[PDB]
Amino acid sequence: ELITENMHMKLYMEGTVNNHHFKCTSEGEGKPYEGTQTMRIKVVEGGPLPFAFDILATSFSKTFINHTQGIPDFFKQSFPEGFTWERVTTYEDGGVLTATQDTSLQDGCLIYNVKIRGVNFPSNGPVMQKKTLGWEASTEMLYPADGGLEGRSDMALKLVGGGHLICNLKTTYRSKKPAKNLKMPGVYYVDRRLERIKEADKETYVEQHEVAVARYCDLPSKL
Repeated sequence: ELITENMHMKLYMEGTVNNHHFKCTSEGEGKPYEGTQTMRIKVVEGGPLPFAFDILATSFSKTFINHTQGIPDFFKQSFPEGFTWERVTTYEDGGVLTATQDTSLQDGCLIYNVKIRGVNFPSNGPVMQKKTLGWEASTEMLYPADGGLEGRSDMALKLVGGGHLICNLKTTYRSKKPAKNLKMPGVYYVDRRLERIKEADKETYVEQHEVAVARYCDLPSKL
């Protein structure tokens, strides 16, 4: 009941990447049970950013994942209190983007607050040279650990000229609701696409869409 068929989102983000300070705000809507969502994002301080906006894409929403097969949904269960996430994204060319997030709910609106710290992005690498072209589809594996959920994913960033730069995501999701009141899932997987829909003014405005579906392994087992 707290999480309905159609929901809105509002976000505030601040941080630094290679010592460059910035702030973003965003507004969006989606369908939490269908796993679809759109964010319209503005860089409101420190624009235009000296790095590829793509490295911020995963920091803009776990309530909008279609949890199929009765998978207990840690995120939707966490309301009204909400949940937090803390992530480290490690790029294979050295860049490290750490992000911490709070998810709350007010007036049927999801409210996100994000803090970003990015360090060691190579100055001649595609992030700092802005030679990136968005993300391939990815799979996250989630599993219970110490009363929260851990997630892990490798993602591939498309590059001008056709190659890819890969990064690995390690995430800790923690509920603000007490353990008493939560049914934990076992190991499961979330497949997703994160797509750039529009950009304006050298990525000071960005529209991004995600579709995400959770599943167990659907393959036959001999055990």
